[PDB]
Amino acid sequence: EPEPQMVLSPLTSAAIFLVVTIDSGGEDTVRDLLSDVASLERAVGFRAQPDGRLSCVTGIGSEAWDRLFSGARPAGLHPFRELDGPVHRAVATPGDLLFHIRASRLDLCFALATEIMGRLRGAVTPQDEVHGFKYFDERDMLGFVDGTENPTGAAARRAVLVGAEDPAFAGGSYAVVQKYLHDIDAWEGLSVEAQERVIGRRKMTDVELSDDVKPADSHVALTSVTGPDGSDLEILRDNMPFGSVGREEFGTYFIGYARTPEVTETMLERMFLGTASAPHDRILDFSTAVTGSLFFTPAADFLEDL
Ligand code: HEM
Ligand SMILES: [Mg+2]
Repeated sequence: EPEPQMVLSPLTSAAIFLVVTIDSGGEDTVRDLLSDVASLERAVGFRAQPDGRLSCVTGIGSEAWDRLFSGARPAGLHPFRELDGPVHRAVATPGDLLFHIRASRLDLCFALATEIMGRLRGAVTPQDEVHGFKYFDERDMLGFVDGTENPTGAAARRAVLVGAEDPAFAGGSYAVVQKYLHDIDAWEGLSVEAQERVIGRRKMTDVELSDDVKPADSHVALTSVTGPDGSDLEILRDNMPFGSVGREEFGTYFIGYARTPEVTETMLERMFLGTASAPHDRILDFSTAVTGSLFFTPAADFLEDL
């Protein structure tokens, strides 16, 4: 059986997202680190178990894949597709490697990030570093509970893990990241009932709005997608708040895992380009994407065998 990376993590209250590019000539150093990342995760995390819940998911971008590896590629691995809507744009920004580091405490994330970046010094250039923290009641920076409809258990494994459709890459996943900044001043100008019509759920109690009050351009309406065969197309999210009070920077770091980028990209198209019923996702009137990258997160045994 292929052993996946810790894509399906228990709930964690802290994250570091590290996105780097590989410098010309840095390939050999990167390949050595990829074969050691699971060993480093154990070295940093074991002595803080069982409450540390430290994990690192490592992702490789399309262009980086072709620099690092020869032979067969994951079937759906391509650069993030830029979406140029009438009003809103999803930008593509550079990123060769993703380290999605999660734990119950920021210090465990930081210790592992330090070991990884120590091994990659001189081989990579940092593009993005975000220290994420969840609100004590799973709220995001818009004050809504965030994670509620994530798939769990068997449903989550079926939604996120590559299987027989791409058998050489079984146990992998596709991660799409986007750093969003929120216009909190504009958002806080709305009544709670208007905010609820933007999201599609009740703010305090997190109960979904009935189908007869839920707007067509609400977030939950546009990211609810069914396949030709009537099944829900699901992704696994672990959205993390971040920011800087002095710079008035209030953000949501979006990460969505799926067994094919097609599911995440269908949701992004509905959000950014809209549908018959909806010009675009109302969440984007208060949320600006400033990064956008796609990564393949290989099976753990793929990284071990380099
Ligand atoms: C802009 C920052 C984002 C924020 C603050 C945000 C926030 C939320 C919130 C509050 C919910 C409702 C509760 C729940 O998690 O089930 C939700 C649901 C969801 N979001 Fe977003 N989200 C963002 C971006 C995205 C993006 C970019 C995608 C997909 C590409 C996405 C996909 C989903 C999905 C699939 C659901 C569950 C819908 C359902 O089936 O009920 N989100 N999000
Ligand atoms: Mg402002």
